[PDB]
Amino acid sequence: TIKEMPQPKTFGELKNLPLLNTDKPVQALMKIADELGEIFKFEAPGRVTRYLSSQRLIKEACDESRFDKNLSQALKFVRDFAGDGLFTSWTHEKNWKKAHNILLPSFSQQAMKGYHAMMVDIAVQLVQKWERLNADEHIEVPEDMTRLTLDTIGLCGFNYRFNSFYRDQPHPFITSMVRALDEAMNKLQRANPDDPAYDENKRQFQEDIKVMNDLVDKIIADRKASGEQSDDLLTHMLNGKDPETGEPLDDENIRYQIITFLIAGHEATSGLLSFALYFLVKNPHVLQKAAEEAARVLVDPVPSYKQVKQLKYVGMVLNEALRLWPTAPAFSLYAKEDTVLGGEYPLEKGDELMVLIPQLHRDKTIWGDDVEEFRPERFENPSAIPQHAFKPFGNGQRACIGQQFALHEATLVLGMMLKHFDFEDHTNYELDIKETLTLKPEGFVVKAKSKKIPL
Ligand code: HEM
Repeated sequence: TIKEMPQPKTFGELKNLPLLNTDKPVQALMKIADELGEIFKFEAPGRVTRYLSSQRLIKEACDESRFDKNLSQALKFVRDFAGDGLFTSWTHEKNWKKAHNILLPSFSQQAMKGYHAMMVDIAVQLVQKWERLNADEHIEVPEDMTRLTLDTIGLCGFNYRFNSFYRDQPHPFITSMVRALDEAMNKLQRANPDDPAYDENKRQFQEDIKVMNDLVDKIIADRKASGEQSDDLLTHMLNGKDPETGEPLDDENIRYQIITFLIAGHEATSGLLSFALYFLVKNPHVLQKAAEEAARVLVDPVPSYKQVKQLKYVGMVLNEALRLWPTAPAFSLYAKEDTVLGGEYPLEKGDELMVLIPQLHRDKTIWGDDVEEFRPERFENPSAIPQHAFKPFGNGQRACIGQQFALHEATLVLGMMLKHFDFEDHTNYELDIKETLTLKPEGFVVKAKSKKIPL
């Protein structure tokens, strides 16, 4: 029963483009998704995209023999500074498989034991910052969670300390980075390269890239000159060789990997932590369950790797937050060959499909009718969840390599926050989701009363 594909209103040669001409594109798309259903054709002047929203179709899109990772327009733009790092390479580019094969064992759950001490370091700095606040001062959740993630990836990545908790103005690198990312997203909604985009922006963009390249390159050069063997990712990349080709990574790719770990990892992981706290503070009974587990398990001044794995309920909290608002809301796919989706919608070779994750997670057919409710218990038995119903980390060989890293950190940090402080939503915050490459709660502020437990 092949059905015709819907489409929202168009604007001449500008097509549906104006439809997403807003500061909250993904959220608008979810709205359109509600109206048009599990699949719609979004057309732009010289680009076509089909957005999927149902587990029915998406489980078919996740068939790797039929569809493969497509570099969306945004990724192409991000490639200007992330080059051929894992995130912005095609599956068929030689450096994708090389870096993938080498980095894989370094991102396993087992490998987290080696990064744990470095994760604890930045975690304790966050707790102490909060411990030292004068009672009357509040906390800027997204802002602190961001400082937490940048520093953790910097330390675990290339053993470099950005020291974000010692300054107002971030390290110039981070500034150039957020700015480059910002610009990258701006080109996406550019009317044309001279509206607004002018030589001034392009100049700035090229300067930011220099700042990032200079720092990373130097660090890479120094490491191989000194010959230092730390437990960071840079060490693994300098001493690794692809089992297949027998080749090591080039210094430039290595640099791109490091930049990739930062741009791809920080915003999403900080967003995750913000939403989880948001939901916890809005659902007292859940917070009470989590705080008790945390106090019950984290019996030492500093969390051990083993202990973090015993925080079962906190894990459920993170997953449920990931269900409701996946911080990386979408990923693109293209058809390797002509085919039909759900035996209804015909697809041609190279057609792009954009998976709308937030909509996938709201599929009443899989999640029941209480999809908008925050209930961690629904992940009590993950094995009861259908395949391809929960995809916050992408699909297949192209899924987030930093998944275990993200979850281990988020679980460590949340556990420590719930153990040392009681949180107060003193302003009865109303959720405003800011969108960049990721999703994050804009302006979320809270107040934390310490339980005076030592670190
Ligand atoms: C909780 C936070 C995170 C979320 C929600 C998330 C989500 C995702 C998603 C959806 C993808 C696939 C994108 C696509 O198919 O186009 C992805 C890819 C990737 N992520 Fe994450 N991510 C998170 C944290 C991290 C962290 C901390 C790192 C860095 C260490 C990271 C590194 C990567 C890389 C390098 C890839 C590409 C892997 C490959 O294609 O070989 N992510 N992530």
